[PDB]
Formats: sequence, C-alpha cells, structure tokens
Amino acid sequence: GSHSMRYFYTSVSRPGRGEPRFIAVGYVDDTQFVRFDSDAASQRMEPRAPWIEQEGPEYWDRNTRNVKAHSQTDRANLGTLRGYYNQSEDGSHTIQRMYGCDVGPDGRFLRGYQQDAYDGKDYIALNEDLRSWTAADMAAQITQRKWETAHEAEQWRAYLEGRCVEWLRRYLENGKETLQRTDAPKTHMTHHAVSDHEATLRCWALSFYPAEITLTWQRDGEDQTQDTELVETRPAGDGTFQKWASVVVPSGQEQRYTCHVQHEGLPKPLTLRW
Amino acid sequence: DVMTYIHSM
Amino acid sequence: IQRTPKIQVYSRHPAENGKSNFLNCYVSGFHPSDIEVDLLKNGERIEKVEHSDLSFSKDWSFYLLYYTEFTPTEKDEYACRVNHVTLSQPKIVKWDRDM
Repeated sequence: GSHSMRYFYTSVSRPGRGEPRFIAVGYVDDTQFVRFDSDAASQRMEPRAPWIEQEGPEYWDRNTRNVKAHSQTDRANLGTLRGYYNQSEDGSHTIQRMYGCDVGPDGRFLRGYQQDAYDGKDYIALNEDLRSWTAADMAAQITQRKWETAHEAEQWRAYLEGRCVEWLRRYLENGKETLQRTDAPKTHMTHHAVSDHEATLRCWALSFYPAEITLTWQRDGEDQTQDTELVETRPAGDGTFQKWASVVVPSGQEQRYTCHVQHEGLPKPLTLRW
Repeated sequence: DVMTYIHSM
Repeated sequence: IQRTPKIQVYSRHPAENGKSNFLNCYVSGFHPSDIEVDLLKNGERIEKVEHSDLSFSKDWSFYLLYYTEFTPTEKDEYACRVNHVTLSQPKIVKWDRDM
C-alpha cells in the first residue's frame, strides 16, 4: 500500500563524561537500512540492510557528510536548549528528531514531517503544510522565530517533497524482495490451566511483516478486554514481528472465545477457537 | 538519503 | 519524568530442545535511553550478546532488541536482566517458552 522513510536521531549530553553521543537510524517502513553513531570507530554512515549496499561511494560520502553535520548541530542544540531552560551543566538531557515522508500506492508524495523533542517531550514540529511551525513552549518559540527568519521550513519542504520521496521510491525498487512483501502471520493458540476453575487462552501471531496487526478476543461475539492481556508487537530478529493476546476463561467454557487476527497479508481476517 | 544542512535551534 | 522499560524475553521460534534458536530480550517504552540489558543462562551472563541500534517510538520512548543464538535444552533456564535508572534494582525476567 503506502510506504514511509523515516530518520530517527537521538542526542544525549554526557556531563562529566565526553562529548554528547549522537545516534541516527534510517528506516523504510519497519525495516532499518542505515545507522550513524558518533562513538563508533568508522565515523561513517553504515549499511544495515542488504539492498542499501549497492549504493556507490558518493552515496556514502554524502550521507556521512550530512549526518555528521546534523550531529554537530544537535550537539550545539543541547547547550542552546540548556540555556533556554536555564538548566545546570550537571544534568544529562536528550534531543530527539524524527523526519521523513510517506508515499501512496502510486508512489506519489503523501505527506512529510519533522518533529523535535527535548527530554522526551514535544519541543517543535513542522506543520503539515511544510510551511509553518508549531512550538510547544516559550523556549521553542525562540527556535521558531529563528527558523522563520532563516527560511528553514523551505529547506525541509523542498527535501521532504523531493529527495526524500525520490530516494524512498528508489529503495522500494531496489528492495522489492524485502520491502514490498507481506508476510501473513502464522497463528496458533496455547491453553494452560490456571486452576480447576480457570484457564489461560493465548492467541499467537508469528513471522509477520509489516509490524501492524490487530489481535482481539471475543466471548460469544462480544468484544472482550476484561481479563485480557495484549503484549506490544516485538521483533523476531529476522525481519518479522510477533504478538500475542491472552484471556483467562472459566474451565470448560473455552468454546465461547474467539481470537480475531487482522493483518495486511490476510485476505480475510482469521478467527481462532480452542 | 538524509536531509541537508539543518539550522540550529 | 522518566519512563520504566517494558521487558519481553522470548525466542525467535517456539522452542524445541536441541534445535538452534535465538534468545531475544526486547526493552521498550523507556526514557532516558541509557540502559543495560544482559542475557543470563542459569544466572550467568552470556558473553556474546548483540543489540539493535537505538531508536524510538511515536511517543519518544526508546526501544532496543538484545539477542543471541542459543540451543534450548530441558535443563537450562534463561533470563534477561534490565538495569535502568527507574529501577532500584535490576529487573530479572525469566524466559517462559509460551510468552
């Protein structure tokens, strides 16, 4: 269907210790394809997906140059924002940035985004029009006026509507085999007595891609979140994901309960019954 | 392909 | 404020004794990002454990996957020990082959 390219940057100040650490990762959909770590030895953008390895030395030179510039910018930003908030040089603080673009099934630009956080809280975001900013507080309004004067939105808009989408389309082509696949979940149920009175039913989804999935329990067709446990979707390690949902039911009543699995790779949702 | 130069905060 | 990690310890495939597998510890939902995650076999830290590159979710909380290749047996117990600033002592989650 639609696809996305996203970069995730984390900068953490290490007071007492050395320079702040900067880590960048790039994803297409739920597949990571590059990383940069300011502490690693290479000091280069590195491949993390088979289909990005065919990019030439100029690709890696450019992406290293630019992400290294970003890392210096985000180190400067940690001290700047410490000043904005009048915080001491003693505490550790975090700047996060997420940016990227979505394309539709036709491959045409759907939306772009850029949002920044400080200590895990929203700081400033590029608005949906890619022409204006939404600041979270007074410190962020200083940044907004700075970026308005510097025409920073124009720089991001031209990237998000241009090279972001063009290079995403290229990655989807070069990694058709991985990125344009859907792996339907392999499903099963387990059943374990809690006592004579009760038993746990656990509904499993394994080996699926993309990560998006819905697991729901019903009892005689009624939505059932009472006594249910839903774990966060988790990576299997091989590029697929896993999820389960459990419910505790009265012994002998297992037949009333259905687990409902919805996933893009399933032409019709599955219903599982013990 | 990452973004180009980003303006400081 | 700070956000304590959610922890899941699990195998890549449903465990079969004697068959090669991967042991995973997935920590998510935490802030700040400084964290230590160790895989334990019968209480003892496993030497060669790899992890994913630091990333984060829409709510800005971090997630990491730690993993190692292993071959389950009937006798061996596995666990994941998570050391984070939100935890007065490291949280040790035992591997359950049906979780």
